[PDB]
Amino acid sequence: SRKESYSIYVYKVLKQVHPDTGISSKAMGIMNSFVNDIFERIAGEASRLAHYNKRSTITSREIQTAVRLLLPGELAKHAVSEGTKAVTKYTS
Amino acid sequence: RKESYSIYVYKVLKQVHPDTGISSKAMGIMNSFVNDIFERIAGEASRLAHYNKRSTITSREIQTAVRLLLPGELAKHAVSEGTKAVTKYTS
Amino acid sequence: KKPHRYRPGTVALREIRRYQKSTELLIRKLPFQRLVREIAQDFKTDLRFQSSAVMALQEACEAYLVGLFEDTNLCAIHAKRVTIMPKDIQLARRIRGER
Amino acid sequence: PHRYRPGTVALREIRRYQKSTELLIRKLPFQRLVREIAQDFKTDLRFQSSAVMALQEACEAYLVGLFEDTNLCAIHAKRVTIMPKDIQLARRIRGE
Amino acid sequence: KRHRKVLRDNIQGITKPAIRRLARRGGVKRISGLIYEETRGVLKVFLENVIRDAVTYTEHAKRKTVTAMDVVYALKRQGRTLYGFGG
Amino acid sequence: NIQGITKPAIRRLARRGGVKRISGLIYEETRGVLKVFLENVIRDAVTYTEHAKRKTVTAMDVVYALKRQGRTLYGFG
Amino acid sequence: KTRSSRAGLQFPVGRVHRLLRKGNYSERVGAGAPVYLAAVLEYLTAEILELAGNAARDNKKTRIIPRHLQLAIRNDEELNKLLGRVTIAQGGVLPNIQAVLLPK
Amino acid sequence: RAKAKTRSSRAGLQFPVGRVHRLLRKGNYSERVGAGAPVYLAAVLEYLTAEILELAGNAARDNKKTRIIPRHLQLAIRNDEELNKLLGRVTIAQGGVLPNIQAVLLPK
DNA sequence: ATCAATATCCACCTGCAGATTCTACCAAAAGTGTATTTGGAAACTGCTCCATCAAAAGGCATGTTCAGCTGAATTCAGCTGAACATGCCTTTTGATGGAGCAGTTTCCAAATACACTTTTGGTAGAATCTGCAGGTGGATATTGAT
DNA sequence: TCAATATCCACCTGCAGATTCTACCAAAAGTGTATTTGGAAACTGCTCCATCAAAAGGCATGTTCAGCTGAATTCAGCTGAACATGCCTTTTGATGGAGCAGTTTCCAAATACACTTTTGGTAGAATCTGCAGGTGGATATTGAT
Ligand SMILES: [Cl-]
Ligand SMILES: [Cl-]
Ligand SMILES: [Cl-]
Ligand SMILES: [Cl-]
Ligand SMILES: [Mn+2]
Ligand SMILES: [Mn+2]
Ligand SMILES: [Mn+2]
Ligand SMILES: [Mn+2]
Ligand SMILES: [Mn+2]
Ligand SMILES: [Mn+2]
Ligand SMILES: [Mn+2]
Ligand SMILES: [Mn+2]
Ligand SMILES: [Mn+2]
Ligand SMILES: [Mn+2]
Repeated sequence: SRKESYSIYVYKVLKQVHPDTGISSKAMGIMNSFVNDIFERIAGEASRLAHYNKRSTITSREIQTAVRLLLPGELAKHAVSEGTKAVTKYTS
Repeated sequence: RKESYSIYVYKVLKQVHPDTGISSKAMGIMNSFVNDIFERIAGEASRLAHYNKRSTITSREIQTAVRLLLPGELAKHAVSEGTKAVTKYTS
Repeated sequence: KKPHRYRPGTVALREIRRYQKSTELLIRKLPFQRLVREIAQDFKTDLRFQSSAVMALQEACEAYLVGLFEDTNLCAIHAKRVTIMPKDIQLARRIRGER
Repeated sequence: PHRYRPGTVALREIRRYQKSTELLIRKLPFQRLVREIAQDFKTDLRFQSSAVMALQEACEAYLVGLFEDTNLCAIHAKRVTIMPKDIQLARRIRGE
Repeated sequence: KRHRKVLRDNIQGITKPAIRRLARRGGVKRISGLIYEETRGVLKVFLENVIRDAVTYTEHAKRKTVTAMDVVYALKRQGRTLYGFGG
Repeated sequence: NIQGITKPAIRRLARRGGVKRISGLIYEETRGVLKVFLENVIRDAVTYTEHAKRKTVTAMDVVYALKRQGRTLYGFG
Repeated sequence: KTRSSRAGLQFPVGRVHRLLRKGNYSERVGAGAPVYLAAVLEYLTAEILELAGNAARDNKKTRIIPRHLQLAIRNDEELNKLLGRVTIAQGGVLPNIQAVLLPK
Repeated sequence: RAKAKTRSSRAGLQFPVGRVHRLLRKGNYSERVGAGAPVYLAAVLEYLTAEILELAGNAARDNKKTRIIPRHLQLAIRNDEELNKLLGRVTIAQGGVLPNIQAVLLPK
């Protein structure tokens, strides 16, 4: 009986932003719901993007455009900044 | 090239109203309609298969998706037609 | 010394502050559960429920009703009333696209 | 000389425009507006004709529906005249 | 083989004071007497719609137990995404 | 350019919406509302345009924007 | 021999099958799935065209136009429900005036 | 063979790039997936998680609590215009609502 | 509570412009003949949770009383918004170039797929650890009074 | 101003829930080979954009007044506040066993691939439907009794 979740990563992030703060199990469940939800939205939009443009590959470009479509304003700008930085660091 | 459902829509139209035609705009709306419902049903079927850890979309997923997406009598008649069509096809 | 009495509305407002401060479910657990099971049984007999499934349904229902009461309240106030009435609910739901 | 009472011609116009389907905003100013708004998102843009027509059909459908809800809000308040607060109530309840 | 007492008229379990509490959280100060029955009808419809879809998923999965995920999926496909009940 | 959406046009839209009487303040309000709507849709449309590496907004760009905003449009595919 | 002919359909079973295979819906597609789907789509098309044809005939037109489609759809409770968040271009709206706005 | 380095570490991330890649592969989104796509996605998911947790932590401390509960998530989300927009059709279980009484309802 | 006068709506008309239907050519898509693999159903079986009940304590639902205050009904006029006439300018409609883009096609370097082998981060369960729920009690702030 | 009441605000500790610890192993990472694809280069028409021009009809403006909205006012009956009563919910735990998951096996059903046959998209020709205006009767409105 092995069940995967985003709990440990959410917790690592939590320790990054609020070092002396914890989180209840219920709240962690809401965070896991959140990550899965956004995963689905972004991946789905990217899939649609690739399809519309007759591409068989979802690339970081599709992810980025999906992010711009789905996220409001500054949230979108900040997210794009994080993703871009991560991809360029990964490439090096 | 550039695909549409126009000829099939026209065949159906000829079935239900033999002496009735259809404008270009109206045909465009019918094509939009068919693509829309296709996407709704196929998408729900995809999720149904995923939720149940199945790699195959079968007529059962289509049927369940139809039951989820269509209201009342439309759902019942659609289920009837799909089942009938699959039964006629199989033999 | 005539007994104490708060004027109509004071306790209501107090209750608003109280329940907007908190998060506990406002419908009784067991009666809601009975409701869910009755309704589900009229779709398929002999169904069972995960505990968290019924709790999920209750969270969804109460969130839905609370939001509906917000919109209903706005409709009542729009009509220069302070009392919500069925027509307020019906307007809110008509504009929501529920009706 | 003849004069219709306030409301008679309004009702006539309602019947007239609910009977028909033609676009109700003028083509050129709408197009001008669309290009102006678009410029603040991306430079050097062009538009397909049908893209502008698509935007106009969508916009007019949106406004007509909003006016339906707005009207319901006005009537709710025992008025027959729509006011900005009616629009604002409708848009708040829509989740806009 | 020892079934529960048959469930009937349970919508009345959504009591007047419960509906009042929900309305209070919704910011409502005063409530017409006819609201309560109205609320019940509305709630029942909502519940019916959700549970119908939920049960459909349950039936598709060939299960006899409605799961939290069945409900979550029903809600999601009804545009009322619920957080907290996955896994 | 928003003032190009004239008072009689807004009146015609309201008539189709079933409105019999109209406050003078409606028109400006309507314009603001229209602008917001347009902005949102167009913002998404152009995003699609940019993803396709095009300089021309297509009918499909608009249709996809509208669809993803829950305002599905038939007739322009 | 075509699959549509074997299924008693006008809508294209082969095309629907290909669109399912290439739509990134699932890794595999059963043989009956595109038949069922094509049948459902054809049914709904037939229902809408039936009513729209009627509206066209009332308007003494031999051709169905978007207006007739809108009239057909909005005047049918279940079709209107199915297409609740859909805009039919050049469809207009149903004639409808609130009673309070009328004289007397 | 070279010593194992994880893609998350290579990308400077906390969220799991490998896992995200697998989920993209098996979610039937496309036939092929670029090397940068799961990195980008993981980075975005991580960032958004960070923004919500930041605000929720703030609320928790405002309430003199050291542990984040659903209430804090709801406060954080609804009091932030863009998060509120993003999660506009989402229910936070045990979140409650923002305190808000219409002015006309208050005594004179 | 009808009438006479008047204005607008709504079929119905014809002629012919143009929108739709018909046609024919031809890549592209579906079909087909075979071969081969595999997803998932069937049959098990273990072992979680789920259904139902039980007791007891007290939180909360119900029914009652009654009066404050709200919704509903009504009155009235000021000023807004409708209707209509008038004449100006913005949009519509049409012509003409041509520059900018879409939209295609070819071919390798680069990217991704996927299998095998190997390693480690992630998980479940156990062991620690510790907020905060309630329980207490007093300060402070609000309320409604006669 | 007070009496009455509710809410606010520290303070306290124990234990239910949260975090950390441990160690096995599922799945990610390294590596190598096979297969797909992105883009730079070189094209070709084809939609738009820019520009010019006339003229039509839609809009802007000003006037008059009808009637709608908002304010003021009055009242009766409904809903909120308070209280007793006692029901049934909540909490905690027992007892069976229904029904999920977990494994293993093996065909019916699906994919793969090479090649032919059939079909649907496209643009111009051939048909034939609407529509642009114009008529006359139906219908509806207005002002006067
Ligand atoms: Cl099948
Ligand atoms: Cl009412
Ligand atoms: Cl206003
Ligand atoms: Cl990539
Ligand atoms: Mn029953
Ligand atoms: Mn197998
Ligand atoms: Mn009042
Ligand atoms: Mn006057
Ligand atoms: Mn390790
Ligand atoms: Mn406490
Ligand atoms: Mn192993
Ligand atoms: Mn082979
Ligand atoms: Mn053919
Ligand atoms: Mn005419």
